[PDB]
Amino acid sequence: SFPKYEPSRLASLPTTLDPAEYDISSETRKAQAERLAIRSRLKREYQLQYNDPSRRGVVEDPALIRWTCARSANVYPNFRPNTKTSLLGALFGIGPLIFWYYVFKTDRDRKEKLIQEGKLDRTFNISY
Amino acid sequence: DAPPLTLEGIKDRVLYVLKLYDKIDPEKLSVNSHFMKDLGLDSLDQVEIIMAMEDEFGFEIPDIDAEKLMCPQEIVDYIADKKDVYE
Amino acid sequence: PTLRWQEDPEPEDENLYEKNPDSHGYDKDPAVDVWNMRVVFFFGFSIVLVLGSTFVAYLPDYRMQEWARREAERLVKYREAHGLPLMESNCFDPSKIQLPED
Amino acid sequence: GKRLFIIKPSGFYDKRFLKLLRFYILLTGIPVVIGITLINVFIGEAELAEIPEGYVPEHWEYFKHPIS
Amino acid sequence: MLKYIIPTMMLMPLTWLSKNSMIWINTTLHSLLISLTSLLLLNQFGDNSLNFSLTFFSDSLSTPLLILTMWLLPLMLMASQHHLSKENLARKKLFISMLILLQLFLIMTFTATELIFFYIMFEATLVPTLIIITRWGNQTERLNAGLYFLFYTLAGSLPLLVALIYIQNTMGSLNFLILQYWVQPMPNSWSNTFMWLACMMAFMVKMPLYGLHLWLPKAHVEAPIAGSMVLAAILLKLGGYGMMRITLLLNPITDFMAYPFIMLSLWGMIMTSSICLRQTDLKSLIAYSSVSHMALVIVAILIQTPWSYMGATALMIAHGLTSSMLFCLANSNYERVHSRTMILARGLQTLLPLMAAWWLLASLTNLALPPSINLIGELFVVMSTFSWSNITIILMGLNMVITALYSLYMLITTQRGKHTHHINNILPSFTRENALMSLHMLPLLLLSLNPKIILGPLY
Amino acid sequence: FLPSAAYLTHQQKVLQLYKRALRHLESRCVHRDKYRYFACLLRARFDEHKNEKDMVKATQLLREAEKEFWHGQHPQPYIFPESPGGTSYERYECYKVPEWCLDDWHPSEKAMYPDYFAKREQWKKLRRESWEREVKQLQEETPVGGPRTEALPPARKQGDLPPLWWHIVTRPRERP
Repeated sequence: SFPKYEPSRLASLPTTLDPAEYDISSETRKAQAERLAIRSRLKREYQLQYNDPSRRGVVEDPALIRWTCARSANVYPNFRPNTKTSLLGALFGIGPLIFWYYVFKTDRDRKEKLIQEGKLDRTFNISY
Repeated sequence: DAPPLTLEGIKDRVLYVLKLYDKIDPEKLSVNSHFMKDLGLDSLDQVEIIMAMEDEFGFEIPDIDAEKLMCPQEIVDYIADKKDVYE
Repeated sequence: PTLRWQEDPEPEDENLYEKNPDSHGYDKDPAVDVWNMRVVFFFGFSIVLVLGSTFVAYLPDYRMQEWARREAERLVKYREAHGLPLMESNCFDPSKIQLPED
Repeated sequence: GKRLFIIKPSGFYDKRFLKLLRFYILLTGIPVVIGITLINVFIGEAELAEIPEGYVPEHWEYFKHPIS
Repeated sequence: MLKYIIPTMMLMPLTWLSKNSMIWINTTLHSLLISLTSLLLLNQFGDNSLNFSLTFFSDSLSTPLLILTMWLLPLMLMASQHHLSKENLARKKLFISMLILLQLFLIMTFTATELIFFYIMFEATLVPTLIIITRWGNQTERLNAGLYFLFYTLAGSLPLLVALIYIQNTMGSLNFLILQYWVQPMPNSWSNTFMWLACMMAFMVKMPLYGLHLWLPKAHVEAPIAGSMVLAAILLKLGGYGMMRITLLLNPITDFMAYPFIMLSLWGMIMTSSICLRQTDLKSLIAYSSVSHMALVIVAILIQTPWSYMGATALMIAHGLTSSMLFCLANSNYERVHSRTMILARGLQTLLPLMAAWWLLASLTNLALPPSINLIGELFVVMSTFSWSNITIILMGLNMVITALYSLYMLITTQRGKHTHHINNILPSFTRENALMSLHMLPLLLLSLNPKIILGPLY
Repeated sequence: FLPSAAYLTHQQKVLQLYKRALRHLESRCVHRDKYRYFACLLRARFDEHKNEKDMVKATQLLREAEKEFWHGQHPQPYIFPESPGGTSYERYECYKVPEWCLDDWHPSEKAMYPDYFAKREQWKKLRRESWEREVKQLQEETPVGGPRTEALPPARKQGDLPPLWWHIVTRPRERP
């Protein structure tokens, strides 16, 4: 009835039609059961940290602190200079700068030679 | 912005709109009457019932709770919980 | 079989409330907190803020402004009265000059 | 039996700070504004007179407003 | 201005021999006395500076910055309790006297005749902030932050001294007035380019320019609040002040060798305003915000227009006020949640119903809402740069859009919509924090009424 | 993805598609009488094949139903304006002030509301009063080496309140 709805980098493929869900095996049900058990145990520990009358401060999330330290200062290691990293850094660092520097060479040459001649609208051009 | 509700009145409304339905009977109809167990009707009509409750009371009940009510008492209790109506 | 440390689990949430809920922002001495209220709400807002606002509301002619207004009025009145063009170019004397000639 | 206790966070600290702020701008706002009103209702600014024949005045008395 | 210098020397030992529970009121009261005393100076009339035997003078390049520093000192100080309250009385006196010494050398730095004395007081500004941020930085890399700070500021600022000794023994003494009166252009040789590159490069590192701005963000995330505000406002605007002082000499070659620096600052302004959109660590957003605004300042300084210099000093004063305030609110939030991370601390609309009004007002001054002096600065710089090249206005407006975007995103992310219902320890906001808010913003609006003071010497 | 189990069932998936397809027909099909017609046509379509004893036939018809449903869904369905997605979606979250607060008030403001604060104090005494033995013994007795579920059983053993109840009972009223 339809070309079966390809996804993209933006178009979300919903969990209605995968269609690869329907070939369930026993190990996939074991995987879903283990996933359910992991979220069960983490929520149990969360609720037991969460329900004391004597607790005053924050809930002390380790996952957020993990993500922040892994994103802030645990980027510089690890790192290696590849062809990909070096070429992509040289293409995103000095490329646009040398591009707009060429266009400002062009526009400054035009402005210099133009008012060098005298064919500008500076009958009054006061606010220098 | 103030319609108030009650327990007895909203239970009478839910029992009313269950009594309105065609292929069940008002003969043996009460609050302690299971749908799939001893009224014999399908789960399909049971979800038509939950559809009627949503379409009247104006709020979606979740699809996890379109599964396991099966009786008018828990329906009235769940609607009173979602609307937070006690004194 | 190892610990690497000895120190105590410290500190705690020493709430500045739950003892003195009337009290202001900083530490536990309930007289000098009122003294700090007095000094930062009389010497930051009362004697500094509105006094500085009225000081900058009028001070003398900063960068000679109203002097420049009235002097320009009188000079344009002069150069209307004598018929010469107002604001002649060559602010320096066109005779008092020495061009490096070829 | 219908009415319900609404739950607000607090009012005391906020209204206390803004009370102290309005009263302590008002503390030396009334004397300054009333005093400058007394200045421009009693003492006057100045006149636009000119330098006479052979006289040298102060480096003040070149200004309009008297408090200036 | 020795009547400003000697009360600072007569304020320091008082704090040393102040008794217990009495250090605070003495220091605060006497710094406010210094603030009225600072307000007395504002007298700069017309044609010349206001001079004073050899060492001292005042311009509107220096007078609002000096008033900014001495107004900032009690605000600095009253931010600087409750996070060293349980520490020793002797260490508390040591910290406060260190800040007083730092203020003293800053007044020395802004009221300087010779550029040699300016260099001495420049690295005198450098030294105490090191000890402050490295001792009390309260994270595991305050070490690294202080070390990057000291090595970039020395290693950039150092050949500036040799160029200044060269200008000394080629033109006689180094008064700013003689250098107004004995200057002569130095044409496009190579050594002229090297001397200009050394001086401007030292100041570039102090700004920071985009090539060497990794200097800043560690030193902002890993500092106490007093040193944070000092570092950002007074050190970056001191660098711009020093560039405005030195650029009166060496005019004819900046048209030949300013084209890389203007380009680097523009594209780095766009990249920095983009990078402070998507980071974590809420403190650091204002750090790269300051980087973006000082890049705009650098473009304004080097395109050499009177409109540009008036807008430059306006943008300096406005961003100093706004960034100091917004650092203080960030310290308030870190007092609340003990996090520094952005996505954790949420809600704060139900809770704290008027602290949010100061967050809103700060983010609107950052956004360039039109009575904010930020907008006066940005507007004059935009006028001057469109006179400079007639096509670079697109980078300016793209900066404008992204600037409003990240500032308002920083507002609505943490502070619009839903508490996480596990924080449950915030108290309603103290009168001290609100006092620092109304000490920041009331002079900003009352300066926004009659702002003819803060514009530059090209009034 | 659900708190009870992991697999829904074949029947549960069929039923959720039934509710979603019927809701989309409600959204397509205003004046409500042609809706009643087409809805009973849909009910007829699912009672075409009540007698299905096979399984691969049922799941393949279910996949073709997902195809024929995604071929003809509606872009803005009538979603109920209190549900997530709808027009309210915590519209009146202007006053859902959490209830760990109303304990940091000034004592004159606490003198304004005496009896409610006495009752809240005795509720809080009830909260700390019955935490230790009941909740610790249930949360060490009933869990297996993995907890492996999320719905939790009550304190059906001997006495007082079921465990883990404070931030589930004392939520705001959804009309503040």
